[PDB]
Amino acid sequence: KLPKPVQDLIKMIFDVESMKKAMVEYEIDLQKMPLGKLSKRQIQAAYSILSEVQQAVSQGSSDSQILDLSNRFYTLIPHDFGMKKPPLLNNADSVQAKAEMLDNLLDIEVAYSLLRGGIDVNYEKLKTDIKVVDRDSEEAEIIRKYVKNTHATTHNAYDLEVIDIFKIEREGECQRYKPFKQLHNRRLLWHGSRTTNFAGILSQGLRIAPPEAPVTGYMFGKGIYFADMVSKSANYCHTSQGDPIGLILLGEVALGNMYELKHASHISKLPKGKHSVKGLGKTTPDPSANISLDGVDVPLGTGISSGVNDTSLLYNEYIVYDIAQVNLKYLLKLKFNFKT
Ligand SMILES: Nc1ncnc2c1ncn2[C@@H]1O[C@H](C(=O)N2CCN(CC(=O)Nc3cccc4c3CNC4=O)CC2)[C@@H](O)[C@H]1O
Repeated sequence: KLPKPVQDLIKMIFDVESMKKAMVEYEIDLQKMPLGKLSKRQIQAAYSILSEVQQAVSQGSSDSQILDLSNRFYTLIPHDFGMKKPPLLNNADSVQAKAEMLDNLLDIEVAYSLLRGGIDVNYEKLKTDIKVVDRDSEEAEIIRKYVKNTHATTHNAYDLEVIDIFKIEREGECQRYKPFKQLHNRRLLWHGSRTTNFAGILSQGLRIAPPEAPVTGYMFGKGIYFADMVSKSANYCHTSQGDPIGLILLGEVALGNMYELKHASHISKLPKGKHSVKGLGKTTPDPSANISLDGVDVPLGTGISSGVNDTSLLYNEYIVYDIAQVNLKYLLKLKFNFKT
């Protein structure tokens, strides 16, 4: 007895088929490790074979001091590689590659455990008010301008079809955000992820990567990363020609004074007076077209060449370092219409 597109959403984020599909594309042995035998008791433990492992990658531990450490990782998380010896986590892009797997397995466990514990019944245990914003409304027009308007010419392999668009109120997130409601420079920015992660995201909110996690992949370290150009967030949906429908969040992120870095720092504590970091993009929406909804700075002009050059990022990245600085306002269901 729920609205149609929300009933479809709840199925899409709790679909066990979509999880098992992700575990053989990650090359996990589903005979040696089903969804059931996954526990959080093995999660930080999997990071334990990464925190005390990457700590042996930058000197190169030598299989006197690696083989054993790489060995105990396959005691908790087995992997099947056809008829070839198991990849050794001694090189650069392996201990990191396996870190993106857990980031998923983490919320892959959250999804199943919420689905197994206790479709209205599963919605109940997202502790979140999901309403349908209707196509024709202004509500639904400003969201669409933004999606149409802040598409990138680098990120144009696919066109961006907007299916149906929701309005999200997570339990507690209001109270939690109250402090930062009063902080200047609040922007409704984009945050895309794997559909499987949205079990976790809606139940727990956006979390900062745990401390055990591998160093890099985090350009500015362990924060909650946003962007103004939809395509760039759209990208972390990792939606494929196989399943072309993705989910992307709009959020209110209270940024106050942004620490404006044109270059990667593993920021491990902001420099007192700064409440966010802003990676400075080359491209940016005309800061003239930047609309205001409720004291929030909806940045939805189009790509202008802000000749800011001493930089690495083609488009801006917004990072906060406190989970309380975010207040998720919508969840977007959009189709990736690909072109090769
Ligand atoms: N409750 C939670 N518990 C664990 N992981 C959670 C979580 N809520 C979200 N996550 C998910 O974990 C992942 C994570 O933190 N990551 C992976 C991505 N990585 C780099 C990063 O943030 N880059 C980056 C940069 C710019 C925009 C965007 C991103 C990611 N998404 C975007 O829209 C930072 C660490 C991510 O996929 C997120 O969606």
